[PDB]
Amino acid sequence: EFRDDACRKEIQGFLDCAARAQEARKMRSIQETLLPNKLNKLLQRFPNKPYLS
Amino acid sequence: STDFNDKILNEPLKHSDFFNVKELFSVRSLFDARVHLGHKAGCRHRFMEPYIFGSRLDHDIIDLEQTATHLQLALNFTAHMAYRKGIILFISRNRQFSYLIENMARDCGEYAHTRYFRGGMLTNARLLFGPTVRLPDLIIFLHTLNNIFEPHVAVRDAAKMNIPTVGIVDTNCNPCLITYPVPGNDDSPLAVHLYCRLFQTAITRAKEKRQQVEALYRLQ
Ligand SMILES: [Mg+2]
Repeated sequence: EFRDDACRKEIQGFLDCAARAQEARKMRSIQETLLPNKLNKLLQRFPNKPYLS
Repeated sequence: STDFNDKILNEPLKHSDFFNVKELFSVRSLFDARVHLGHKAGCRHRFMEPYIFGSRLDHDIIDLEQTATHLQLALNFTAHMAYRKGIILFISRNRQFSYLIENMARDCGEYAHTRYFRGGMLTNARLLFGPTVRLPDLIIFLHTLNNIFEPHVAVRDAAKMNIPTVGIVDTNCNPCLITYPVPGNDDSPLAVHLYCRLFQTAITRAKEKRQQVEALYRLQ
């Protein structure tokens, strides 16, 4: 009947898991930040030459 | 003025090797410096085939006999220009040798441009530098390719502006527009050092001989 008093354990688990989800979002963002930018820099350094020179 | 010019400028033009550049090198010295090593056969350029001796295990070997002849011609031209007091500009985008080439230019009293060649340095020179600027009388390419394996735009611009170009052309280079190509290895430090030393020595010899001839003429 939605009485949290006797659902305390499950509610605490849910809250802790949500906090862990936010923490995981933060850590994943910082970890994401080879990167496409660096790889494009490398490819620019060594470009494909489909023509003559 | 007439006799001075006749005996100073035109006198050396009557001799096959007035500055004696052939003594500055031998095929053995070029070999020891590894001037004969080119790129893989896949990187080869169609216009560099006449100068390639062969292919040793998919690695091109530059004919050092042709290199010796071409280097003789290029060094003689450079010596004559330095004697005539023309501006000699050394161009190279090989960052491994930028510092060395700049030092060689400073020591020999000539100029160097080893940095990012901004568009118009030669074709737009009057606007960029000033209407009375004096463009180089000779451009010496220690590496005719830029840093993306394309010909240095200075080659095309020098051809446009009618500035003769000496140039070390590897097996993957395009010697079509280089006035004096010197087929050789432009990637080995030994080869680059030999080229720098040769051009420095030739230019210094030419300048000192110019001073000596001027003194001889003016003292009489
Ligand atoms: Mg090379």
